[PDB]
Amino acid sequence: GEIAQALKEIAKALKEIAWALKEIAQALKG
Amino acid sequence: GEIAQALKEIAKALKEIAWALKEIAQALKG
Amino acid sequence: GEIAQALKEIAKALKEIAWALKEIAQALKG
Amino acid sequence: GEIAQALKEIAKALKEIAWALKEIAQALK
Amino acid sequence: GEIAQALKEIAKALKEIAWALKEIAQALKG
Amino acid sequence: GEIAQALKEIAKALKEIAWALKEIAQALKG
Amino acid sequence: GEIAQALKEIAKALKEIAWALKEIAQALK
Repeated sequence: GEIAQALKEIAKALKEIAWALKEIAQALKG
Repeated sequence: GEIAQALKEIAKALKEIAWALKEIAQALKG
Repeated sequence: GEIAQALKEIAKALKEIAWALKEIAQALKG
Repeated sequence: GEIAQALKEIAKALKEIAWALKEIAQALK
Repeated sequence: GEIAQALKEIAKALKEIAWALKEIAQALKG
Repeated sequence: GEIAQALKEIAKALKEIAWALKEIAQALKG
Repeated sequence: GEIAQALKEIAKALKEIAWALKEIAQALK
């Protein structure tokens, strides 16, 4: 359903946030 | 649906957060 | 609808968080 | 509605998070 | 209602995130 | 209900985010 | 339910965010 799909898009965007934070982790380690 | 669309706007805003975090990682690199 | 409108407030708030993160990025450059 | 007003409480806490992030930026100068 | 109460729990958890971010700011100050 | 319970899981996850942020603050203090 | 399962996916992504932040803490150590 459309509400379920939109929520899934929210979860995907949150994963993108996790990845960007890992990029920050690596930047600090560099 | 309006609830679905609103949720999709939340997903989009979360993507902007992930981008902002990339700018932070970039500021750290250089 | 009030539920949709409240969700849009949440998206707006998340955008403000994105802009604040960019302020963090800017401060790290400087 | 109780559900809408709870969502508004969520929006308000998110604004508090944005302000805290601004405080971090300020700390960094 | 149980759904509204759960949303209130989310709001409270987010407040805790704000406080932890304030802690980070304090740490950066000195 | 399953929706209320899932929202509570989200609240719990947000609390883990707050704690991780406190870890970041601790690391910054040495 | 599909709505509940999607919200559970949101919870798991948030946990991934908590873990990424832990890695940032470790990096700062």
